[PDB]
Amino acid sequence: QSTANRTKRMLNIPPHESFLNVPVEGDRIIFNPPSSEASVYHTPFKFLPRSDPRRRANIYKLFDLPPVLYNPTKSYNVTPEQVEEIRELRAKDPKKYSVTYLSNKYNCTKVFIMMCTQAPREHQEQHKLARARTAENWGPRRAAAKLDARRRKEMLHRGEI
Amino acid sequence: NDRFPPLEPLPPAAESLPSPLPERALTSAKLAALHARLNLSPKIPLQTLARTLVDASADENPQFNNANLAFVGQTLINYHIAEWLLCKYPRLPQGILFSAMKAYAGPKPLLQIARSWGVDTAAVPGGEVDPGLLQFDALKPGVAITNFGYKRTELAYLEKFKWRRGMASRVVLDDDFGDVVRSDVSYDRYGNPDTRAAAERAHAYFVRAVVGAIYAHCGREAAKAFVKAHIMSRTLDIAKLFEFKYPTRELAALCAREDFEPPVARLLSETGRQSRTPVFVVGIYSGSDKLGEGAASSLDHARFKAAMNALKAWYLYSPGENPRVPSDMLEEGAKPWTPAYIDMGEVISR
Amino acid sequence: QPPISQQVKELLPVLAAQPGHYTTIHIHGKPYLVTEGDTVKLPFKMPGVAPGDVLRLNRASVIGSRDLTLQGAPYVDERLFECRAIVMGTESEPMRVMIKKKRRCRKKKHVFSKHKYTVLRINQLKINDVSSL
Amino acid sequence: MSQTVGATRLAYSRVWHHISAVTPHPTLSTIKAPSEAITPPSLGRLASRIATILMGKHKPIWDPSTDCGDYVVVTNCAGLYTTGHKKWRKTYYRHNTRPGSLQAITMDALMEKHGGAEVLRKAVSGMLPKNRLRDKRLARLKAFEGDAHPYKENLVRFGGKVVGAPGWEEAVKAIREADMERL
Amino acid sequence: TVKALTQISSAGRNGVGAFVLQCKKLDIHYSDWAGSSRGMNGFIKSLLPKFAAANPQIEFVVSPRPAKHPILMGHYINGRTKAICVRNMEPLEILKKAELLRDASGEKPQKFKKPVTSTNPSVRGVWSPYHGQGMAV
Amino acid sequence: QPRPRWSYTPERMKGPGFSLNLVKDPRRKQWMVNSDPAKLDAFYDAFLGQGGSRMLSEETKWLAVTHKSFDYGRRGYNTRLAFLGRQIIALETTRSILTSPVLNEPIVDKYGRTPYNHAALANIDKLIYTQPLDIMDKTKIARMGIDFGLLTVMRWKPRMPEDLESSGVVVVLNSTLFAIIGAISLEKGAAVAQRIVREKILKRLG
Repeated sequence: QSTANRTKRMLNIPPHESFLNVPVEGDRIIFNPPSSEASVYHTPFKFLPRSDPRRRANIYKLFDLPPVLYNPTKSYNVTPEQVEEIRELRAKDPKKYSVTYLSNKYNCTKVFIMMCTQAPREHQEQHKLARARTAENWGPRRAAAKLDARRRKEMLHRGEI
Repeated sequence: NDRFPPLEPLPPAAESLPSPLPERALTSAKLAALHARLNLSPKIPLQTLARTLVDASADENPQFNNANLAFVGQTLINYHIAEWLLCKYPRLPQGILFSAMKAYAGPKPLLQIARSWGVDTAAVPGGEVDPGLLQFDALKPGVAITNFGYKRTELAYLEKFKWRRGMASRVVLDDDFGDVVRSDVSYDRYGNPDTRAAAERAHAYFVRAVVGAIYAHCGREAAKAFVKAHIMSRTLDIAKLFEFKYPTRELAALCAREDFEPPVARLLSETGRQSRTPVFVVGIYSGSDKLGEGAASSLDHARFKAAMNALKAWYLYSPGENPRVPSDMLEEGAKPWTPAYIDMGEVISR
Repeated sequence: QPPISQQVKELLPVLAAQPGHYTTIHIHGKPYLVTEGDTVKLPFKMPGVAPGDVLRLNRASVIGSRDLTLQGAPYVDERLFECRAIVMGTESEPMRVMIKKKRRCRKKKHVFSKHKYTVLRINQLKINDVSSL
Repeated sequence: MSQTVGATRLAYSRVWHHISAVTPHPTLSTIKAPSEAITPPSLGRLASRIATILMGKHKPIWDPSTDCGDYVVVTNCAGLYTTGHKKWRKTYYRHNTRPGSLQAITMDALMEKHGGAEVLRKAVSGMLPKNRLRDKRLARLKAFEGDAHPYKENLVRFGGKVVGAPGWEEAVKAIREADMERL
Repeated sequence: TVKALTQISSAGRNGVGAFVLQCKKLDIHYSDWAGSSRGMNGFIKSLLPKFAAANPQIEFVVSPRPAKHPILMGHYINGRTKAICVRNMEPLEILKKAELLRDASGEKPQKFKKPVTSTNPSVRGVWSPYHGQGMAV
Repeated sequence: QPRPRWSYTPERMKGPGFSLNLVKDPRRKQWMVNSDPAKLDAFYDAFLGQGGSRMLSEETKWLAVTHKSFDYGRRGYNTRLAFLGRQIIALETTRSILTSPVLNEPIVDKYGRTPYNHAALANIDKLIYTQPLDIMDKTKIARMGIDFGLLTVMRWKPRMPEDLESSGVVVVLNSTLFAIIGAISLEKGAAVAQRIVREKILKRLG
């Protein structure tokens, strides 16, 4: 527009209808749950101590569940004796007795196999090299996208995403 | 010469002295203005406020300098900020507690506080400079304030071979912020990363010495009021000091410790799946209670963000915005003390 | 004085118990939605105030939290809240020149405007305990 | 300024809305009684509702300079509802600056070449601001002739229930009730 | 596991808890010869003494500057300066100009855009389409 | 009737039931801790005088005494209470020197200057000759706990039971003694905490 005053009126957005039903003859307290994401300082009642008196029924009361995305199940299929078999095999031939082979053999997760034993230092260096050789095959466009994916992850755990 | 007589009379031995004499503080317009800019009590004379501006690097004598005044003030600042965080956020992890303290009473904020007061520094210390200027020599790092930490016998290996250092021991060995202990002249040069640390250190000792001066002249309550007015008045978002590693495991360990039902991630809302910028809104429930929620552009990220927000809500629990502090009982005529909430400790997980 | 309603005396503690609070103060009738610690730049030079003066604001149309909102018909009762501000100083804008001109007339008349603005700092915004009233 | 300090990620995100051109609409229809006479939204009345979504004017953070619009997936555009004799008497024109090259076509003949989706795109296109955001906003309109479309997974959901589904309002209310159990 | 970030520090809010006048020094230059300083010399004898007695937090430095107009140069905590030439001004015009430097901050002049300036987050949060009652087209 | 958190370990935080890491000497896997409330109260009364057992809560008595090395921290530890307890003892030790009615020979200035010579600054000049770290020594504070029987009731897992010094018994003893003071402050206040640091720590350290 020609002036800032006119520009302010053309871009005007009215207030929320909750604030429009103003009271008369006295003050009033209304329940106005906003359509927004709450801060982490609104501690859920489950995280309040048993002593904290602020625990109280919902404000709505003072006036099924959604779909499952991740519900894992822990399993313990390996015994103290099988753990030793995983150690001798991994050190005997780390190429044949990979973690995937030992995972499927003892019905475990690939991580647990790595918590019980680690391949010799020689077998580990060639793993880091194999991943470094495939990285030099990336062009400037793919190497930049890979680095962005590694930064977004770090930023996420810093609260920046 | 005859046409340019000296503006401020000074004996010939003035330049020889490391710092201006005490009586000179009674003729400086910078001091008198600084004394009134801070609304200090008239019980604090100008000769004392002048002594708070002389760093040990400018005057090596135990007197005439900041050494002792700054040590007393550091103990008051650190104490009042420590008890205040444990009563406002009693569940903060120890690492986050060290950063919160360093964020309020560390060299970085105190530098900003000293500059908020309009305190300019002298180029090079000497008995000819204005007593109202902060005097220090950034070329001499051989000055260190006394603290309550000890030197680790493995400090040499801590820095070279990357040996491990735990958190539980930083409370006894390291300093008040978790840092290890003990970590002619030509001015034709430029700054250095060491001169900046020496300058930032000098400003910090000044702010501390001012608190120690108020304590020596006014008393304990006056010192607490000063700390509560210029330091605790600052704003800090502690939620931004959190950096999680495997937050999904820490939340599972939390629910297991408190005997809550295992956490289950549930998709509360979603839109744009099979697009370039989707939005997955995931919420983690322990039974029927919603603990945390996070919205990201990936299913895994949204699940991690939801667990992080669930852990922040646990750690950032606050009984109140202006809670009572155990220091309030020293002030006679105070109501009986009610026991505060003491947390067990941060969750340790795989 | 007019007694507070029982509906307000029952929920005000629930309003003051939540973490954050905002208020809509009215200076000379114009609203300003502020919070504790906010800086207000008024579009006028308040006469008779110097940097360091403390003001007590007593005309609030809305005092609310995330979920609850206290509304006064003309305004909220002064006994329910305490809002205080401090005069931080006076700011100015850069001189702007308005050239008044018509077509086919050479006279270009200039208008020089440089207005001053008083700046406040909201240093207190609390809700009082009404269990006594 | 407090009301704008925070996370604006979800306010600027692109939501995928859905509407069927055949489902009766008590709000956009002119007939409101009896219940069996409520019609779907007419061509232009539907287009005026869509242009608002594409502009983002339904958002409290709307600004015309920012492209804060959403997607709109329209299905069953073959049964586009029209009144009177528009289908056979309305004409769309076209010229390419060459005298004699005026192209004309009726609505029914245009729906035979490009389907009812093109009839709805032209109606929404003329209702959008004539600026450099008109082609982007119009591209986010996803019009299809039948019930099948490649965005059945993008439509906004609340508890697994797509908006407009039978029981999507109960899934929403159930989530808000569980959201008040906190300070 | 929670790792602490040590790059964030607290910010000061001048006015909350304690107030600090931004003007820390006032340079008052005059001339015993220039005719444009006839009023400045009267301000230094008649009004500056009482004005300085009322502002003990400001440092006043009166120094001659012959061959030059009279100026009022204020120094501010932010590190900037503001000099006002008061040539051919009467003493009470100098005082009104000196109160301008006291009440002012070193910040550069800015056009009026928004009354309120806040750094704390929204009490009601920011709007989101995934946290309401939904919207049916 | 709930259970005290210090007595048990959460059931769902346990593992398969066997150790997954190798050990060089199985003799170092054996270490007994206290589990008798009577033996714990006997230490508090002996350390805080008669009436000290009731000073702290039941759950706080075991928390201020448990170290982070006990049961992988599944049950709470005293790392936060120790952080506050050091700030308190650091302050009371400083106040002990300032108000100490002792005056020594002043320092002579190489340049012949004369100090301000204010009385308020004389109390602070006492720090020139006596530093708090000279009184709050690890070995001294660590020795107090051993005398009052703190080594018999403290809960922790030594790196090597055959050598407690190399395992960190000193650092662990200091952390536990600070926590007992940091807990009294939060539960009883600075008045009670201050009265105890002066009579039960400073008065015994000299």
